[PDB]
Amino acid sequence: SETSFNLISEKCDILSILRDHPENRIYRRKIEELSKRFTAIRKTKGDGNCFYRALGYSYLESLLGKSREIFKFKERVLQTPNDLLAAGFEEHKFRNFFNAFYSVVELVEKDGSVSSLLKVFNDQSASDHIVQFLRLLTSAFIRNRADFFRHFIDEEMDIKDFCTHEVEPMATECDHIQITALSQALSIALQVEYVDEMDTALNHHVFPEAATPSVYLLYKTSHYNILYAAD
Amino acid sequence: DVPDYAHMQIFVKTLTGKTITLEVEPSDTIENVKAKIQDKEGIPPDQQRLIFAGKQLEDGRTLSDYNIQKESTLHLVLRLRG
Repeated sequence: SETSFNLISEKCDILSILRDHPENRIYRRKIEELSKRFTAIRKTKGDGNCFYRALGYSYLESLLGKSREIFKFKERVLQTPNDLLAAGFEEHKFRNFFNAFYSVVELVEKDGSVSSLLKVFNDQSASDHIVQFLRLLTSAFIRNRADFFRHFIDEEMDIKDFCTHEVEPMATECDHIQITALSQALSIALQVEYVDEMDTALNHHVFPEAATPSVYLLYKTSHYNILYAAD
Repeated sequence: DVPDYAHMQIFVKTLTGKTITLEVEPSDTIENVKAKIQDKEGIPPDQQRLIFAGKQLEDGRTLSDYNIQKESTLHLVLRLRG
């Protein structure tokens, strides 16, 4: 079983990504600015699942060695089947995905390492199963609160159709709704750094607002990579 | 000089549950509204998507174009597709 980094990459110093923008002064500037607050980066595969894979890996990675936080998160993960049922998902259809996620949580709990966590998230089948579970849990969160979220859907699209076509299927890109829904579904405090090609100041968004994030993501060229904050 | 009584307030709701109140004119464009949201919330206009009764609001149009009246409520989501 050869070591792979095709889905979640090895961690490099942050200024490594200057190499991705050799001739854009704006990107270079923004990346230099990022380096004041962030020391390193991990890339995720550009397959449409980047947000879900990134959030899952980085949040689990942030749990390593934290027995108390791990236990409290495990208790929450145990209640998620009830969430899925309430939204009309069927146990026999969500079983393998919930199983994959609970298994990786247990791996972290039983004194896991970064190295073993990476092995799971770089295993195509187990990694995709974790993503699919996160997708379903996101869909369930929205469906169970359809009266709130329906106001935020455009082209006069039904909530249920939205979840069916733009949350549940693998490789469908996330957006604000999905992001804040998953964050809330699992209580994962997340910060997104927004980096575009406009000659502007940097900005970020925190979910939920004014929480101390456990996960930092870099949003750039419609893609999500993982950032590591300085001490 | 005759008074203009068209100035009104509209509301903008966000995914955090917060309601923003805006000072607008029926002839304001959606960009103008987005600019006003930026002044209040610090969200760049380019990152804003505005929705009224399930219909996305296009930049060059006006509030009156969408029959948005006094005390109407709009919905705001960020553009974070990745």
